[PDB]
Parts: sequence; C-alpha cells; structure tokens
Amino acid sequence: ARRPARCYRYQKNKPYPKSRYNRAVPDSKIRIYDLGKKKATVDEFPLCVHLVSNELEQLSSEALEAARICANKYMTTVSGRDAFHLRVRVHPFHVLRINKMQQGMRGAWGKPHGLAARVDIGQIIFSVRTKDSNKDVVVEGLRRARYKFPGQQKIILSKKWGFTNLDRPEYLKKREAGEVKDDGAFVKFLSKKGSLENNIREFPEYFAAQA
Amino acid sequence: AKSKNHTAHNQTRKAHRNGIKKPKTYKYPSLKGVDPKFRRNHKHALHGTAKALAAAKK
Amino acid sequence: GKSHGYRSRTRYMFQRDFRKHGAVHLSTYLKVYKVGDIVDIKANGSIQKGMPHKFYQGKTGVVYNVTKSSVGVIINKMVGNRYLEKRLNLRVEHIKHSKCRQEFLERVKANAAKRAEAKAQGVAVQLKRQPAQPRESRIVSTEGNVPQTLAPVPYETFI
Amino acid sequence: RKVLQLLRLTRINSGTFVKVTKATLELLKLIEPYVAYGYPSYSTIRQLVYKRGFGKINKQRVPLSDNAIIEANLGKYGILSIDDLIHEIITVGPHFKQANNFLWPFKLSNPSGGWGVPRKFKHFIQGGSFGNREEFINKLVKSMN
Amino acid sequence: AFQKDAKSSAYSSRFQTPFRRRREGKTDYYQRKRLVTQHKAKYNTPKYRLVVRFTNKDIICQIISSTITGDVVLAAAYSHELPRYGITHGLTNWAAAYATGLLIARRTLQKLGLDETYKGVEEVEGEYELTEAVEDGPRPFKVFLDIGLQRTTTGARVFGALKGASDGGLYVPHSENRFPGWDFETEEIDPELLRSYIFGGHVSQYMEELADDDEERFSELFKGYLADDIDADSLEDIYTSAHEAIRADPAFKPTEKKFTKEQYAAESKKYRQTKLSKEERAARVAAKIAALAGQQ
Amino acid sequence: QNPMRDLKIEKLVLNISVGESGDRLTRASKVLEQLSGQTPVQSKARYTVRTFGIRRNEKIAVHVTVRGPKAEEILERGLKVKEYQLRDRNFSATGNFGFGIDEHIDLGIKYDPSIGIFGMDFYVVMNRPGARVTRRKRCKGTVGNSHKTTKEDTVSWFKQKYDADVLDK
RNA sequence: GGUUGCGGCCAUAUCUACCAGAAAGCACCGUUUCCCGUCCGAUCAACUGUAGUUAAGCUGGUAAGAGCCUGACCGAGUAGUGUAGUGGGUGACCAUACGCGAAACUCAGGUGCUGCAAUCU
RNA sequence: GAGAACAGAAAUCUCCAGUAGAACAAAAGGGUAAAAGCCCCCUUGAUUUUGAUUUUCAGUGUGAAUACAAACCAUGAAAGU
RNA sequence: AAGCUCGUAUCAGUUUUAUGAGGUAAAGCGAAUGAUUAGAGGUUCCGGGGUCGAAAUGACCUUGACCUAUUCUCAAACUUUAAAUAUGUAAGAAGUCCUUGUUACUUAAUUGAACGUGGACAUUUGAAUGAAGAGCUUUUAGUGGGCCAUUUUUGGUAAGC
Ligand SMILES: [Mg+2]
Ligand SMILES: [Mg+2]
Ligand SMILES: [Mg+2]
Ligand SMILES: [Mg+2]
Ligand SMILES: [Mg+2]
Ligand SMILES: [Mg+2]
Ligand SMILES: [Mg+2]
Ligand SMILES: [Mg+2]
Ligand SMILES: [Mg+2]
Ligand SMILES: [Mg+2]
Ligand SMILES: [Mg+2]
Ligand SMILES: [Mg+2]
Ligand SMILES: [Mg+2]
Ligand SMILES: [Mg+2]
Ligand SMILES: [Mg+2]
Ligand SMILES: [Mg+2]
Ligand SMILES: [Mg+2]
Ligand SMILES: [Mg+2]
Ligand SMILES: [Mg+2]
Ligand SMILES: [Mg+2]
Ligand SMILES: [Mg+2]
Ligand SMILES: [Mg+2]
Ligand SMILES: [Mg+2]
Ligand SMILES: [Mg+2]
Ligand SMILES: [Mg+2]
Ligand SMILES: [Mg+2]
Ligand SMILES: [Mg+2]
Ligand SMILES: [Mg+2]
Ligand SMILES: [Mg+2]
Ligand SMILES: [Mg+2]
Ligand SMILES: [Mg+2]
Ligand SMILES: [Mg+2]
Ligand SMILES: [Mg+2]
Ligand SMILES: [Mg+2]
Ligand SMILES: [Mg+2]
Ligand SMILES: [Mg+2]
Ligand SMILES: [Mg+2]
Ligand SMILES: [Mg+2]
Ligand SMILES: [Mg+2]
Ligand SMILES: [Mg+2]
Ligand SMILES: [Mg+2]
Ligand SMILES: [Mg+2]
Ligand SMILES: [Mg+2]
Ligand SMILES: [Mg+2]
Ligand SMILES: [Mg+2]
Ligand SMILES: [Mg+2]
Ligand SMILES: [Mg+2]
Ligand SMILES: [Mg+2]
Ligand SMILES: [Mg+2]
Ligand SMILES: [Mg+2]
Ligand SMILES: [Mg+2]
Repeated sequence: ARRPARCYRYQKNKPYPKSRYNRAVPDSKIRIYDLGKKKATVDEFPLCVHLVSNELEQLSSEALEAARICANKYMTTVSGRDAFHLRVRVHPFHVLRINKMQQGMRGAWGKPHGLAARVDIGQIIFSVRTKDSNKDVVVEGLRRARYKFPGQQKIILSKKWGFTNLDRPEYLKKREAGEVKDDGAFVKFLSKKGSLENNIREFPEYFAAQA
Repeated sequence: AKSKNHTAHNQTRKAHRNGIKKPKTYKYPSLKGVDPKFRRNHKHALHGTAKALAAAKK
Repeated sequence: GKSHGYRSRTRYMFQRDFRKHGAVHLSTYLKVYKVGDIVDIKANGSIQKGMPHKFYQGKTGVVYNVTKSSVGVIINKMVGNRYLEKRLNLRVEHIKHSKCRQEFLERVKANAAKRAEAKAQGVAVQLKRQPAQPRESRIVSTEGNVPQTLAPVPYETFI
Repeated sequence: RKVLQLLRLTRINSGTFVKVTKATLELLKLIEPYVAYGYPSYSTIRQLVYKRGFGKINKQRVPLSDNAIIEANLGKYGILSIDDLIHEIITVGPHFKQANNFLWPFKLSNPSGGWGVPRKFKHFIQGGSFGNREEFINKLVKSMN
Repeated sequence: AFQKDAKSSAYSSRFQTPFRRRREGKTDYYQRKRLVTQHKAKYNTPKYRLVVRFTNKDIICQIISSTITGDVVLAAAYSHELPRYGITHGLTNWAAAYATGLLIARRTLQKLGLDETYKGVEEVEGEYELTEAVEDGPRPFKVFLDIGLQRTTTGARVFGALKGASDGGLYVPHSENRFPGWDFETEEIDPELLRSYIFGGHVSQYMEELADDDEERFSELFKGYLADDIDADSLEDIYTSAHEAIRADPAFKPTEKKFTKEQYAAESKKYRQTKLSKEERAARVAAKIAALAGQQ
Repeated sequence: QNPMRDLKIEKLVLNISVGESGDRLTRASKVLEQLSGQTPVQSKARYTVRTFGIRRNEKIAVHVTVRGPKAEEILERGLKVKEYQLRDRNFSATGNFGFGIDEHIDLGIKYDPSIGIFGMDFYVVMNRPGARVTRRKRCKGTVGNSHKTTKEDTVSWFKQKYDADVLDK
C-alpha cells in the first residue's frame, strides 16, 4: 500500500509538518540517527566522511531507515561496532499525503501517507567519524547505502576534524594550545570574551603558553 | 456545468485603453464634511471682510 | 466560505514593532496639524478607535479638516480606470507629518537664496536639478600602487 | 514598451541619439533585449544626418537638403546649418534636447553585410546582437545606413 | 540574587524597558496624556498645569506647559519662600499648602498683566468658589491641577494648594468634596472647618490641647514655637498677615547665590569618579592573567 | 556595617486554616479577634477539592496581621509554647519565620466549651528600616543586597534576643 | 559639575555582583489631636522638621560580566532576485549575459543624550 | 522557589523572583501592565436630532464602523472620558 | 458615433531624485512559540524501584523527569532580522517672502485659525524622456461559455486534468 517512491521524489509542495493543524500522522520509519560509538571523544575519531546529496529531492523515512541499517551493518561487521560514529544528518519532517479510495475528484484533500526529508544540492545526509586507519571501510559503507536512495549522492572526504567545524590543523592548533576541552562526545572552546573569573575555572590548562 | 470562476485577465488592458485618469485637481475644493462649528464662523468672517471692500470702494 | 471583514489579512500590518509595545509617547500628541498639510498614514494597532482601513496603510494624503482628536485626510484611490476622492477620519495616532516635501521646501528656500545671492553679484545661476552625469577623465598613478595580478581559482571542497 | 516609445523607437531598425545620464541610463537598461547601441563616432553621426536626417516641422517629417530649413527651426538656439546640428549632437551641447528632438528618428535599413551573428536576440557579449556594443556600433550603423 | 532566579540572555534580550520616567516611578503617563494633549483645533495653544508636589517637607508649585523638547515652567513657587512673608514654621502643613498656592497665583497673574483685574477672594471665609470672568475683559488665566501621584483623599493637602491658587485669582476648575469639612453623608461642606484649616486652625488646636495635657511631647515637636515664642492663638494672625504680605509683593526674589556656577562645578568634580580608557582596561585584564593565571 | 540596619519585625500574621464555613469558622475567627484585638479577616477557597469538602469561595479560614509591640507580645507568648526551640527550617531564605501550635489556650486565654480548641499558624516577617521603598506608592524600589533580611541574619538575631534555640542541622 | 520638581527621545537608560559619594537636595526617619483609609497609621491621611541615618533609595564607578547600541571591501558581491536566449540536462535541476542585493557569522568601538525652572562648597 | 499546627500531589498564611509565559463571553489573529487584566465606588452616553465619512460597492442598498455639529446626562479634584 | 470648449498646452502602462509603506524570497532556531538526534555536567525532606536498615526530614546505587553549558535537524497557518520585483506622495505662479484687515470660531490675551487687501521676485520658474495636442459631454452596439505560453502557484500519483 506504500506507493512507489517514484510518486514523491520531487518537492512539489510547501512543507507540511506534523502540527496542531495536521495531528494524525504516522510515526517515522527512521528513529535512531546516532549509531556506533557515539559516546566517543572528539580526539578519538579525527577522520570525517560525508554522504552528500546532489539533487533537490525528497528522501523517505523508509529509505533513510534502510540506508541507515545497510551502512551501519556493513560498518560494524567489517570493522567493529565501536570503530565508527554514524550520524544521520537529515530528519524526515515533511508529511506526504494520499488521496485513498462513490466520490471522484471532488473534495480531494489527502491524508497523511508517510514521511520524507526535503534535501538540497550539497546537503549532507550521512556523516561518519573514525580513525584514518579505516577510511575505506567507512567509505565502502556509505557506498552501499547509496543504493538505498533515489537520485545521485556523492561521498566526500572531509577537511574537518570529525564532527567539529575546524580543519585538522586549526583544531590541533587550538588543542595543543590550551583552548579545547572535552564534553559529552563533542567539545568546548575557550573564548576571549566574557567573565575572566569563570573563564579560568573552565580551561585551567590554558593560561600559560609553552609545553 | 462548471465554468471559469474568476480572473483579472485582460482587466488592466481594459483600464488602460481610456486610461487611468489622473485625479483632476481644483483650486478651491469643497468644504464637504469640514467641522460645522468652524464653517459657521468662517461664514460670518467672509461676510465681514467682503463688507470691508465694498466699504473700501466708497 | 470566504472571509472579508474589515481588518482581514492585517495580522502583521497592524502589529506593533519589536520591543515597541505599550503607551504611545506624548510627542505624537503634541504635534500640530493644519488644513493643507501632507501626512503619511500608518495604523497603530493599540489605538482601535479612529483607525485607517488597511487599504490606506502606507498611503500619503492631504489634511482637509481638523477636529478635536483627529484630522480628515483626503486620499485619491483608484477604482476601475479612474480615481475617486476619499475622505478619511483619522485619529492623530495613525498619521504623521510627511517628509516627502522637505527636500523641496528646503530646496525652495535654498533656491531663493542663491537666486538673490547670485543676481546681486551679476547673475549666472543654473538652479534646476540635474541627473548623475557620467564621469570625467582622470589620471591614476601607480606610485605605491603597482597593479596586483589575480587569476581565477581552482575548484575545492572544504566541508 | 513604454520606454521604446519615449525613446521614439516604434519600429524595427529605426534609431535615435540619447544623451547619457543616470536618468536615461536606466531607460537603456530596461530595453537591452530589444536594441543595439554604442558610442557613435563623428563619421557616422555626420553620415547619419547627411543621408537620413529629417527635421520635425509642424510635424511633417521634412528632409534637411538645405540649411535654411535648419536655421528656420533651430536658429533660436544658435545652430544655423547642418554641420552646426551635428556639432550640437556630438559635443552634447547646451541645447541637445532641442537639437535632437528636431531630428526625426533615423529610418535605417537592414545591415548590408548582415548581422555577424547566427542569433540576434542574445547580448553582444554572448555572440548575439543586443546591448551596449560600444564602439562596434559604428560598423553596424554604417552597414545599415 | 538567587541562582534559580537570575536572568537568561533570552529573557534580557527580549525585554522591553518602560519609559525611564516610569522606571523611576515618577510619572504617570496615562494621566499625563490626558492632562497635556490639546484640542487639535486649538492648535498651538498651550495647556498649562498647576503641578503640586510634596517633598519631605518642602512644597513645590510650578505652572507648567508642554513642548516636545520638554516642558516649560511659566512660574514656580516653593513653600521654602514663605519665611519671606512671615511664615517660619510648618512649611508642609495644609496652610503652608494654601499659602504657597496663593503665592503661585499672585506671582504668575502678576507677570501676566491680570494682576489688577482678577484679585480673587481677599476676604477668605473659605466659602466654595472658583474665579468668575470679568464682563467685557480678559478671560481669567486657566490652569489644571496636576496632583501627580498623590491619592485623592478628602482632606489631602494637595487640594490646599488648589484652594489658594484659586483663591489667588486663577481659574483652576474644581469641585468641593476633597476639602477638609466635606461631610461624607450629606452633599454639603461646612466652611467654618475649611476656613479653619486655611489658617492652620487644626495645628493650633493641637497646640492648645497638647499644652495642658502633656508638655513632654509639646516640647519635642513644637520646639520651634517655644523657641521663637509663639503660643497658639497667634497662628491665624501669622498666616492672615502672610496672605496679605504675598499679595503685596509676590514678584520672586532669587537667592543671592555666592560662589559661581563655575565654582559649584569645580568642587563637585572633586567627587566625581571618572570612566576609564579601554587601553587601561586591557591592562587590568593582562594584569589579571598575570596573577590569577601565572600560578600566584 | 550597622547603624540602623537594625532588624525590626515587619509583621506577625496569625492564621487559622479551618477548612469549612459556618460556626466552627466564626469561632476560629472570634479567637483571632480577642487575641489581636483587631477584627480579623476571612479567606474564601481558591477552588474546589471535595475530598477536603470545600467549595470555591466558601470562607474556609481566618487570619490577622499584627504589627508593633502587640506583635512582640503574641510572638513571645507563643514562642514560650514552643519552649523557645524552632528548627533550622522554619526560617525562609528571605529571612522570615513561623511556627504552629495546636490549642490556642497554651497562651493565656481560658477554655470555654462554646468556642472550642483551635490550632494556629504563627508567621513572623522580618525587615529593617528603609523598607518603605519596596512598599510605598512613588519611586517604588528594591532594598539593596546588603540590607536584605537573610536566614543567617535572622537566625542569629533570633538566637540572641529571646535566647531561644534553633536545633537540627 | 551635583541635586530637585516637570519633561523629550524611551536599554549607550535594562540586568547581575561589588565599591565610592563632599555640600545642598532627596530620602529613610518621629508622632496620631485633627481631615482621611485600613484586618494591620505597612500602604493611604494628617502633624512635627523637632528626636535620628547615609543603612537602603538615589547618583556614580568597577566587570577579557549577561543584554542592548553603533560600525566594518568580517562573512558576501555569497543566499535570494528583475530582465534574456531555438543556453546545458531524460529529468531533478544547473551554468552564462545586463542589473538589484540580504540575514547569520566574525572583528572592532561604545554603555544615556538632552529641555525648562529652582537650588548647592 | 523558599517558608508555617492538624494539611497529604491539591485547603489557608508570608516573603522572593516574575515582559505577561495570565486574563479580557466566544473562533482565530491583533491589542493591552500605576491597563484593556483583578478588587471596590458612583452610574445609564445601550439616550435625543438629523447630516458627512470608511469597508463591501454600481462608488446602489443592507450590515458594521469612524470623526464632527446640536441636546440632555454620567463620572472624576481635574484634564478628560 | 456625434461632437463641444480650448490650445502650448496640459499630458504619461517610463526614468531619475527626495520621502514613505510592506513581512514574501532568503535567513534564523547555542533568539521567542512549536517540532527534533545525541550525549555531558548539575539538583531533591519531594516519581518509582533496589542494598544497608528499628527508623530517619538517613547513607549508597538506580531510572525518571526537571536545571546548566553544549550538540544534529525543521515550519503554509513560527520568528528577531530581512531583500529583488511590485507600491503611496512630492519635484512651485493654485509658488515663496513682507505689511496687516474680517469673525459670532478659538486664545489668559487682537492670541490663533480660516479667508483676504496692499507689496517684492519671471522662463534653468526649479529633475529626465516623450507628447500626430489636451480637456469635456451625450447617446448607443456587440460581449458577459473563453482557451494557450514563460514565470509565480493550489488540489491531485498523475493528466492534452
Ligand atoms: Mg517549483
Ligand atoms: Mg501540489
Ligand atoms: Mg479517487
Ligand atoms: Mg460519480
Ligand atoms: Mg470538502
Ligand atoms: Mg475535509
Ligand atoms: Mg531551508
Ligand atoms: Mg543513489
Ligand atoms: Mg555552529
Ligand atoms: Mg451550470
Ligand atoms: Mg471546463
Ligand atoms: Mg463565467
Ligand atoms: Mg479564508
Ligand atoms: Mg467601541
Ligand atoms: Mg530621443
Ligand atoms: Mg558592404
Ligand atoms: Mg549579400
Ligand atoms: Mg562583401
Ligand atoms: Mg540558427
Ligand atoms: Mg544601405
Ligand atoms: Mg531561570
Ligand atoms: Mg547563553
Ligand atoms: Mg511595558
Ligand atoms: Mg489617575
Ligand atoms: Mg547608618
Ligand atoms: Mg473540613
Ligand atoms: Mg527617589
Ligand atoms: Mg547630608
Ligand atoms: Mg508611620
Ligand atoms: Mg503620607
Ligand atoms: Mg553606602
Ligand atoms: Mg557585554
Ligand atoms: Mg533572478
Ligand atoms: Mg529555458
Ligand atoms: Mg546557486
Ligand atoms: Mg483574543
Ligand atoms: Mg497609569
Ligand atoms: Mg441597543
Ligand atoms: Mg437597491
Ligand atoms: Mg454602507
Ligand atoms: Mg502574509
Ligand atoms: Mg515566513
Ligand atoms: Mg523559507
Ligand atoms: Mg535571520
Ligand atoms: Mg525554536
Ligand atoms: Mg513608480
Ligand atoms: Mg518634446
Ligand atoms: Mg501637436
Ligand atoms: Mg454601451
Ligand atoms: Mg453594455
Ligand atoms: Mg449587458
């Protein structure tokens, strides 16, 4: 009863969220977006590889969920479940309608059918962090997930240090200085702005210079 | 038996044949709806100054 | 069915400006209007009484009547292929003196000056406005400023 | 459409002069798809007027052919010969409005060489024919005059 | 403050501050709006107010008009001027209120020309009466009471002000039911009472009664009255004489001054902390990551 | 530093929560009257609870605010009933404090079987001079930090004059 | 320059934490016969200016402070957009031509100005 | 939030924070803080006359509304409303 | 269709300059409302379990919510900001300045307000471009099924819908 994905590939509609105006919309088929060793510290996994869209289209909750499994299944069984951090960068917030069927074309407003993510050119879909000594496994995993999606996506080796917004050197520079400090699975950076007093609290290991 | 419901198609073609007539403007417009207390007085004021030109032609 | 009441579609129009709610400052009330003045029209949502219809929002007209709490503004609205005169009864909160006239009024006084000012010397004036002219010639030096050569740049990803 | 009219271009291949200021620049901007233009040299202004130069006189589009026609109508502004007329145009003198309105829109033929392009209705810059082509306007006009 | 109190940047960012003069709790804009604004067809005609404020024991009376650059004092009188007219004590009582307002009406009325015509009530039996307009002649000077934030209790002394500004000559529109001597349960004023207050009859009777029942207190407060020898009875004659003094010459003498503006300026900057330079401030921080960082 | 950041009592508010209208309430009322000499004030229920048996606006409880000397008496008086021992709670961090007693008779006042026995909430609220700022009409303001009643300040205050105890931790 | 009464613009004025304030002013502050309001003279009313105090208010200064304000070829001529083509592409969409052109970001600089009247070492 | 006998998740008392996160018959959207909300006091302007005006428009009607004139009143110390 | 009153005149599906209005596109979400992935650190006399317990307003784990600083993602009926294209008014003789008359309106007031008398300054008189002129009046036909293309765009899987 799922219509072929062909029927909702394109963005022909303004976004139709779940809302007080909508209300009875089916649960999203994808529901975990963070797999693998997601507790992992930022220094642990420096290499970042992305799965990136090349089309303005729509991806189903279903195709994200399938793709998710595929990439994650490959990744762990080849290189272990704590070798990587998989992140789905895309949430399926757009409801699709269906005119299920006495009447005819009269009064044809549809009912919620399923969910989709609306996605740009260059929009990042999957993101992965690991150790460089794993690129190919990770890459191969994103390659296998590709087959689960409509339209062309292309995998891209990042310049950034894991899920961070800093290039590897600039991150190294901020770190082997004092400016960086660990947090959940991300990180916090000393600012030159704000109270001096409780800027020294946090980041004690700064406020020197040398070694 | 359904039909076209509504359209502006061709309406500004029509408005522009004879033109969108600019508003036309007069010196001495009407006092239509101007404060009646003012007007009542303004009336006697004018009576007065008129008198004083008939007077200045004695 | 459809809905077309007086203040329809006006949700954001009559809204109040970020962090500018509440009393209206007294200067609004201290300003003075005279028949013949030009005013711009814009509704204060907090003043429901004597309020312009949404059509007249952002419209500029001439004052024709001065009353205890209000002014009468005539606006020419175009309906069909023609204008009709419209007279609005606006409260002073929904009106302000227009500047659409200052660059003229200030230019008139100015004109009168350099007119008499010049004349007294021995004429040669030119006081019509003129459009941006094109640029005249000019020589640009290189001293401390040899031209930097740029090329286009290769394609790259950073992401 | 209104701008082509205000510039007096109401038929294909006709042409007129335009003194350049911001207040006309923007008119030119608005009609780039339908016109070609550029900076005329003395030679081509001279030959436009000598050959297809007509005054407007009680309307009535009148050929220049003799200087008394010019002086009767523009003598008021100085300007009492055909080469005066030209001098007023090319220097964009103090009476360019009167001088230039006096000239009827020039009525040109199709270029004799041809257009140099497979398709007219792209900009000069894209191997097409419209827009400001600057000094290359002269070769066109001459081939059309 | 408390921690689980304390403000988020979001709260602060969206906060719309009231008019300054409300934050100060000094101006009621709702009242001001309706006091100040004028008939739009009376054009540039100012709308004067009789502002009456009480400090901890100075009375302030100004006649004020409005301007979008700010207000405009026409005239001012303070009850601290009353020693000039023979009133040294109790400069905040109901009759110091009356006197000052009388001073303010006489002063302005004077500097306006209406000094002679429109004398007000000279007799003063505290009868209820506002000042009528001279047949063929200028309308009286009209002024509206700005109570400010005062509560309107019947007996409030802000209306004492009102009484002698009206008894002074001014047309200050007013009803009678907040004057001392208005009987709650009959729409009627006893003026024997209201007269009594105008002349300070309540303060004196307090003095007479305190005399023979408790001179412990009578000496504590009323110290000045003993010290300058004034037992009660005289009080009415004091203010009666004051009244007359004021009409004789309300024309406002300023203080002799001593020391210049420039002078007051100088000695006041001796006590004024000066803002720092941003270069300086950068070397308090640099100084701070010397000590608080560089390990002692 | 202290000149007159002396620690007066703002007010004592005695409160009887008699969760019901009718006689038993007008009696609790009568207690608070003769206890304060002031004619006491009544409270209506905020909403309806039904397993407390009350209805919205029922008149459910009486109380009374008492200020100056008269307040110190009743305080001190009930303070005896509490054997001059409170607890480290009872003292709000804004610096006020209260206690309860059952049976009003343990503070003068005879018994009388026609008025019965009533429990009572004592609540002392402390402040200093210059508090008028917060409460007055014009130029309403807020008492500066080092002028605010706090728990410490009030406990030490309480522990000194009265010479009572605090207990617990 | 301070302060006050009345203001204009209504955060460069607000918020958090500290410290400093001469003189006058303001203030806190004392009282309850009178007018007046309260459950309560706390608010409100009156009376004293006497008995007391800068503690608070108030004003000002401090802070790699939170907020706000201003600027900048900081980002960005980026996003978006008016106009053109028998331009590319199965398409989704995309490039080019003549123009208009943001927001976030980032960094720097600020933190009430001012009218009328009175008063003051 | 922190406090007070019975008293509990919820009864009534107090202080602190509090830009409105409430409330204003009702749909929703606008608006509003010494108010437009809550408590109290006095009321009938929800009245009288007959015109002009804005929306819908044909620039007809109806509905609704706006600002004045001419009465008579209400409230307030008052400007006012 | 008939004209009629006028004629450099006044006119404009245009630009420029000056001064307004607007909440779409973009953008935003470590900004409000509303959604949404992940951890990290806090907080309970107070949501439930569990160990020690005679209990505790006890201690220790525990999982919940709440809080703090962070993190991935979104909005036709969200939003601080905020375009481009469109859009109101203005660019003078019906103008500007001087003197000082009229009234029953209005001012404390010969104050103002409104309408005026008398006086002073002309085509660079107040931006551009154009104008086979402009203004005006009467009367009457047909029509009142529409369809298509680019762009914006709703419903619909879609349609030569
Ligand atoms: Mg589209
Ligand atoms: Mg659709
Ligand atoms: Mg069907
Ligand atoms: Mg059928
Ligand atoms: Mg239906
Ligand atoms: Mg339906
Ligand atoms: Mg988007
Ligand atoms: Mg694919
Ligand atoms: Mg970021
Ligand atoms: Mg049909
Ligand atoms: Mg059909
Ligand atoms: Mg039809
Ligand atoms: Mg609708
Ligand atoms: Mg109404
Ligand atoms: Mg031309
Ligand atoms: Mg040839
Ligand atoms: Mg050939
Ligand atoms: Mg050849
Ligand atoms: Mg071809
Ligand atoms: Mg040829
Ligand atoms: Mg908080
Ligand atoms: Mg923050
Ligand atoms: Mg406010
Ligand atoms: Mg009031
Ligand atoms: Mg002290
Ligand atoms: Mg019960
Ligand atoms: Mg103060
Ligand atoms: Mg002192
Ligand atoms: Mg007292
Ligand atoms: Mg008082
Ligand atoms: Mg101090
Ligand atoms: Mg800061
Ligand atoms: Mg575009
Ligand atoms: Mg195309
Ligand atoms: Mg692009
Ligand atoms: Mg509502
Ligand atoms: Mg108010
Ligand atoms: Mg009715
Ligand atoms: Mg009809
Ligand atoms: Mg109608
Ligand atoms: Mg809209
Ligand atoms: Mg939007
Ligand atoms: Mg959008
Ligand atoms: Mg944004
Ligand atoms: Mg949000
Ligand atoms: Mg336009
Ligand atoms: Mg011409
Ligand atoms: Mg002609
Ligand atoms: Mg017909
Ligand atoms: Mg017909
Ligand atoms: Mg018909």
